Amino acid sequence: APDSVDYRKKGYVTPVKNQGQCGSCWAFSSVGALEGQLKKKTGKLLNLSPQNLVDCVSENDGCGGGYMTNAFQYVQKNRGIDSEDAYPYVGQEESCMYNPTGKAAKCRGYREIPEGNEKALKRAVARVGPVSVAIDASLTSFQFYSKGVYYDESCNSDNLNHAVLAVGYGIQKGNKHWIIKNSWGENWGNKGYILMARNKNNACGIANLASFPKM
Ligand SMILES: *C(#N)N1[C][C][C]([N]C(=O)[C]([C][C]([C])[C])[N]C(=O)O[C]C2=[C][C]=[C][C]=[C]2)[C]1
Repeated sequence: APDSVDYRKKGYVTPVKNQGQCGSCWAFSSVGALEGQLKKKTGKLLNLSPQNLVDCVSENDGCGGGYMTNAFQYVQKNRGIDSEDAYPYVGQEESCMYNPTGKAAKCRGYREIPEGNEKALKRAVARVGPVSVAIDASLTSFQFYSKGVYYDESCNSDNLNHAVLAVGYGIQKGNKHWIIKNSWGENWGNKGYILMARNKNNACGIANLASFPKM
């Protein structure tokens, strides 16, 4: 496992999206993980449809919340997920309108990273690619994050409330971190991204609910 990995330098990541007010972070976190695998496998980078998950994965609660796991299982059993292009994001739950012609990627199920193991999350990010993770993003400091490695000791690893994508990891001036792609738009944090503390005893529980799609 390399000291630092950034899948943005390998074209595994599409642009930062904006989930709006809809609590569909789990949808963007899943799509992001899929996009990474789609590029790694087929060689092409495509924008997948989070709206498709929000509307079709009835195992989740749409704009209310959901799990990346059900998201992945759905894509699998449904035999595909549409492209963002064929299934535009609207920001609110609507009736499932999946269209097989607009099918952009498939999935053979998912894998889960050992609960709370950042070292295992690290190796997974290097071996597989961008991974879907759940964090505690309920803090004022998290919302007004601008630069540097994020570390708020009020974060609670037992308080997971947001799903994001780990496109890599590394170190900035000795401070180990996780390169995290958010879905609050380009104006949030550092152009939609935030460097979250790595190896600081599972800060914000970034490894308590980590998973990635098999493809
Ligand atoms: C995003 N956006 N946010 C909005 C709500 C918050 N909650 C969830 O999505 C969590 C999982 C995260 C911690 C990653 N899970 C959830 O609330 O699912 C509700 C559910 C799903 C399926 C059956 C019963 C309940 C993430």
